[PDB]
Amino acid sequence: QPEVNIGVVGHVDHGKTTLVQAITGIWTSKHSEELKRGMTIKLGYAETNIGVCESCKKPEAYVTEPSCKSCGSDDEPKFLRRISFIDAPGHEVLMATMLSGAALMDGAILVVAANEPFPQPQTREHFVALGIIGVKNLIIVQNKVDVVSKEEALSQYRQIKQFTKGTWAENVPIIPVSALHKINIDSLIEGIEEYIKTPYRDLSQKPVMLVIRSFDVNKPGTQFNELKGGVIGGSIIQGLFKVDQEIKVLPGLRVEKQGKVSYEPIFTKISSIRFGDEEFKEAKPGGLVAIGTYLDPSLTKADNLLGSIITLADAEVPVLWNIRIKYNLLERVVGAKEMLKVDPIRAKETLMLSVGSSTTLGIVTSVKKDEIEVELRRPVAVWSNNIRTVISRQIAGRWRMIGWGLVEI
RNA sequence: CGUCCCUGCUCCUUGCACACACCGCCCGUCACUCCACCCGAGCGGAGUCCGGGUGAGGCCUGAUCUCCUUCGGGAGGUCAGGUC
Ligand SMILES: Nc1nc2c(ncn2[C@@H]2O[C@H](COP(=O)(O)OP(=O)(O)NP(=O)(O)O)[C@@H](O)[C@H]2O)c(=O)[nH]1
Ligand SMILES: [Mg+2]
Repeated sequence: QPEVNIGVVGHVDHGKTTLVQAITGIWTSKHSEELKRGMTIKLGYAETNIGVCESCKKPEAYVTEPSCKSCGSDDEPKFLRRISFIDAPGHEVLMATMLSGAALMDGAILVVAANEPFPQPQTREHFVALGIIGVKNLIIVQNKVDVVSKEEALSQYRQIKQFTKGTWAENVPIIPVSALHKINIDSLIEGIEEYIKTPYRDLSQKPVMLVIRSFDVNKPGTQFNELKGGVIGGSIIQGLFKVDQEIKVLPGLRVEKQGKVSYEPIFTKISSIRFGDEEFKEAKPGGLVAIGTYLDPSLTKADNLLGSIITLADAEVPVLWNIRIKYNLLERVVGAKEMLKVDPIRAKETLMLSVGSSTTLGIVTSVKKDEIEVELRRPVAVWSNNIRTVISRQIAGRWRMIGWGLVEI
């Protein structure tokens, strides 16, 4: 399995996906046909091996396969770890899925375009979302250096070295790439091998995991007799799951009784485990996993339990409707082309509460200095007291990050 | 032939929220104004209740130093314990 989850953030079309192509060799598909004409839309996914050419010279020593005869000589590169990416989209309004994604990440790579005016609306928006959430392991990258002057990718490296200054990003190193022709990527591999280090996760902890996809393996027309189970798609964060463990999802499906609303936990067994294209018997944090189940795929078709969280069956997790956020605000709206000042929060207003991987909306009942209580629509399964959350508003038709904080229970 | 349909008109009735007499009256939406008004994210100030803390003076218990005293007592310093 992959050891660690790395984001690829940045502005729209700056080539976040193309840089996941040049490292993994895997494309996100670019799909929905509408993504095949737009660009990446659902969260991409791709894995690879990072060895190291011990018997040669760095950074070109940093391989992708067990093959060192590429650089210096043969001595089959000692394998260091296997990894996995999560490619967020770059378009301004697909803010609500990149946040969602960011509940799973152990580190990131900021893909700035060398041929556009540096602080681009989303490049920043993402960055401060990073600084907010706690993803303190960043590596900036200057992407399209194959279509610019040799003066131009330096003068921008000024602009990056000056923005990256008053912000927390000390020596966050800026490795210029060319995701297109896969030149100077092995030096990006040396960055990610040094700076984005493999954290320790205590396995004895309560099994908890997030979900960001889930799919009907059933092709148009698999017969009933070999109807494989439904498939939940997401990343473990704390613990390790095993093949043939009893499980529950939360908040889980809601019933209908004449206009009423009522969510409830669903139970099932782990039918199968798989990482990449290879099936496993256990699963551990870092990486996005997938869990074959025995529940009706109608329940997990398009991506129905998106935002849900998986835990042990017979575990202790509150399914809140109403919640106490301790919070703070950005002084600006780093997101809009325009930097208009974030107003102070008004009661009886609509806001988009990102908690974990779930992207709920909710209404504000109380407003203190830094303690607000939010009634919701679709519940939230609050697995701990250390639930980072992110707070957006509708400024002008398109949803915008404005404050953050922690969930209190 | 006659009067059905066009049209005008007389007579009788029927209903009207119409009388500038149906080219009448008038209702809601949304658009935007007029006059007075209610809540309210919040800030400043007060009142009260509860639990405790302090608490000056007076009274009682005890003293030391007195001063005075007609030896019955008064005043008083100061200090320990209890009370209003
Ligand atoms: N010349 C040049 N072109 C590039 C480079 N990287 C990507 N491209 C091109 O730019 C286009 C957009 O790439 P893409 O990876 O979708 O950008 P993105 O930011 O990941 N899109 P999304 O917002 O969906 O994640 C592609 O058609 C690709 O061919 C580069 O380094 N040099
Ligand atoms: Mg992309």
